[PDB]
Amino acid sequence: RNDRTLRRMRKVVNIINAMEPEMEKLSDEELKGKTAEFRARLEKGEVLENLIPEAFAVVREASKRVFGMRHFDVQLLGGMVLNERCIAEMRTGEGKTLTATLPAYLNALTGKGVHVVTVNDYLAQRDAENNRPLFEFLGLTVGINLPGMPAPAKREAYAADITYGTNNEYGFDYLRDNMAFSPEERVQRKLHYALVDEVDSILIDEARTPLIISGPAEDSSEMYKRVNKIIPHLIRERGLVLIEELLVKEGGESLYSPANIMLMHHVTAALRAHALFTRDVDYIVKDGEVIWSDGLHQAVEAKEGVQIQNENQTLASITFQNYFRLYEKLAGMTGTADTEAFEFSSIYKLDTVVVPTNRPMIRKDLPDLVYMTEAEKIQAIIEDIKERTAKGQPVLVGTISIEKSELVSNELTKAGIKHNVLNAKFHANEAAIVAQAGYPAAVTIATNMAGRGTDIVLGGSWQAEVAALENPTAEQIEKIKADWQVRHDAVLEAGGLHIIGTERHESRRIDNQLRGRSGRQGDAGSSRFYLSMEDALMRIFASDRVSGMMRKLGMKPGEAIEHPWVTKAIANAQRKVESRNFDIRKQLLEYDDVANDQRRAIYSQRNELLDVSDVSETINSIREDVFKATIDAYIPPQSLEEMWDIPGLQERLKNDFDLDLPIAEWLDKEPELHEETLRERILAQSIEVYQRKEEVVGAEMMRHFEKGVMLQTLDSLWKEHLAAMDYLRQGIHLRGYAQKDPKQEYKRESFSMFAAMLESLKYEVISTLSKVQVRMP
Repeated sequence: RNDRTLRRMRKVVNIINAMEPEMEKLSDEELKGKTAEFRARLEKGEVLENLIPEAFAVVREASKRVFGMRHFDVQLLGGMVLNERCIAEMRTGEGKTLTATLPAYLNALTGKGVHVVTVNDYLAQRDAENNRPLFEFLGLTVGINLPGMPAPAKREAYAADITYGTNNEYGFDYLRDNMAFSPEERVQRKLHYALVDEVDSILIDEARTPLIISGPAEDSSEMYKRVNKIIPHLIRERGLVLIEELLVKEGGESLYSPANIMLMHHVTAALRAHALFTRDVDYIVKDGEVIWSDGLHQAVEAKEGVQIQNENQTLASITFQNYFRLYEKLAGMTGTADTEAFEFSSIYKLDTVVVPTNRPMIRKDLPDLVYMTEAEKIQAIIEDIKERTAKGQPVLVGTISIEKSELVSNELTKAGIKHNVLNAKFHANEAAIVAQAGYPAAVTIATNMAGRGTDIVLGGSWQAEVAALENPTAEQIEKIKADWQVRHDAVLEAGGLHIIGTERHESRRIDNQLRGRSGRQGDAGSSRFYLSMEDALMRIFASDRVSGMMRKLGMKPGEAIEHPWVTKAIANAQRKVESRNFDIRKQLLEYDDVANDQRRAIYSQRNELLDVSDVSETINSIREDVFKATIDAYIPPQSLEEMWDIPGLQERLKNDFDLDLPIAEWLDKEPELHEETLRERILAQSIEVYQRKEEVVGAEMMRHFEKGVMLQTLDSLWKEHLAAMDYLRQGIHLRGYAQKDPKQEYKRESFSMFAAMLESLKYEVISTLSKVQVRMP
C-alpha cells in the first residue's frame, strides 16, 4: 500500500511528464487516432495498464488543447489510483472532476463502456456535456442517463463509450434490465467500470439503502381464494392439524413457522373474518365491494366472492452495495474524511489511497485543548479568536448546534468581537457572508457544517467584487485586484484561515470535514479543537469517577499546558466508537448476504433464461424432474404395491396437469407393468399431448410462450419470496427469543424457503404448460 504504491505511480507520472513534448508535436487528428491505435493494440493483446503512461499523456494534451488545462502530476496519480480497485482521497480543490477524465478514457479503450456515477443528475448532465468535446477530440462517444429517459435513449446512453449518470438510476436500470422479457429490452451492457463520486456517503452511508421497484401485484386473488376455500370446512390443536392437512394446496410441515407466516396473517384472517365480522351486519356488499385492517379486508372479499383489491408490493430490490459489488471494476472518490480503508477493503476489496495535494498541505493542526467547564472553554476560544483577529487572521468557528452557535455568538458580541452567524434560514445572507468570510479578521460561526462547502477565498473574493459592479471598467478591476492582492497577502502573512472547533462530534469525520475548510490549494491555515468535561463527547466514558479523574490534572482557570497524549486518547476513543460501528455493520451485512445471494442466484438463473432463444432442453429436463418427483409422491421408488395412492395421483394429474390417465386400469390389467414403464407412459402421454399442441401452434410460438411462462412464473415466485422473506425477517422480534439464537435459524429457513421456491418454480411452470387450453381435434 503506502508510498510503496505511491512511488510506483510517481515513477509513471515521470514517464508521462517525460512524454509531453512528444504529445505536443502531434496533430489533433493524430491525438484522435491514438484511441484507435491503443484499441488495435489491446485487440492484439496488449495489457491495458501498459498503455497508462501514453494514454494519460494523450488525454492531458487533449485537455491542454480543448480545455486549456494541463492535469497536474497529482491528478495523474489520482487517475492511476482510480484505475485500480481503489478509493482516491483527494482534498477539496484538487479537481476530482478533471482527474476523473483519465480513468474513464483508459477504461473505455477496451470498448466495454464506463459508468461515471454522480451524486445527482445535474452533475451527470454537466460533466457529460462539458467532457463530451474532450472525448470526441479523442474519438469516443459520451452518454447521459436520466430517470424518465426513454429506453432507446438509455440504450444509446449505455452504448456510448463513456456514460454519465446517478447511482440510483444505474441501480433502477439494473432492476429493470432484470425485469425484461427479452434481451433486446435491456438498456445496460455487462457492468464493467463504476466510478463513484462520493463513496463515503454512497458506499458506506447509503450502503444499505434499498432501491425498490414496486407495482400493483398480480398474485392477489390467489392465495386468498385458496385460503378462503379451506376455512368454511372448519367448525367452532385439531382444527390446526386439520388445516395443515387441508393444504393439498400451499403448505409436511408447518404453518407456524418460521416462514409460513404469510399463511398465518392469511389465516388468522379467514378465520377472522367468519365469526369475527358477521355477514350483512358489520359491513355490507354493494357494487362489488365490502363497505379495514391487516389482510382482513381482502379476506372478506374472498369470502363474499368479490374482486380482491390487489395492491402494491415490491417487484425488485437491491442495495447500492450489492449493485456496485457486481461491477468488474470499481473505484471511487471522496473528501479527506475516509478513516475507513480496512472497512472498504473488508467489504469491497477496495484499497484506499491518500492522494497528495498539488501544493503542500501547510495547515497547522494544533493539539486539542481541554478545559474543566464549557465556560472556560468558551473563554479560551474567545481569547484565541481575539488574538488571531488581532493579527488580522480570519476565523471560522464550527459548532454542533444552533443553540451553541447562538451561545458563542452572544459571548463574542459580549467580548466586542464583530462576527456573522451562518443561519440555515437565510441562504442569501449565507452566500453574502461567505463572500467575506476570509476577509482580514472576518469571524464566521457555522453550525453542523455540511460537507466540502463553498471555497472561502483568503483576503476575500475579488471575483464577487466585480460581479457586484454596475458597469465594471478596466481600472476598477485594477483597484480591486491590487487591493485584493494586498488583503490576500496580508491574510496569508497573518497565517491564513483559522478553524475553531468548539466541540468534537461523536464522529471525527465531521471534524475532518470542518477542518478541511482551511488550507486548501496550499493556502496557509490552522486548526484547533476544544473540549470540556461537560461536553457531550465526555459521556462515552460511561463512568462519573473515571471522566472525573482528569479534574486532578487541575487545568488552572487559564494556565493550561497541552498534553499531546490527550489528542491521541481522544482519537482512540473515536476510532473505538467507529470500530464498534463497524462491528455492528458487519453483522447487518452478514444478514444482507442472504438476500443478496438469493437475488444474485435467482437473477443469474433468470438471465440464463433470457440469454437463450430455445428453452426446449430445460423444459424437457425439468419436465422429467417434475413428473418424476410428482409420481414419487404417490408411488415411493422401489416400494411395494400396497403403498401406492392411485386415486390421489389420478386426481392430482387431472386437477393440476389436465391429464386424465386410466392408471387403475393399467395396473389391474397387466401385472407385467412395473413403475419405470408407468413413469415412461405418463411422460410419453404428456410429451405427445404437448407436441400435439405445438403442431397446433408452431415451433417458434412454443419456444416463446415457453420462455414467457418461465419468466412470468420466475418473477411471480420471486416477488412472493421477497415478501415472505420480508415478513420472516421483520417477524424476528417475537420468534427468536428464549435462550436459542436468532440468525442461523434464519439462514436455514431462508435456504429452505428458497429451495422450496425453486422446486415450486419447476412444478408451476410445468403445470402451466400442461394445463394451457388449445382446441384439440
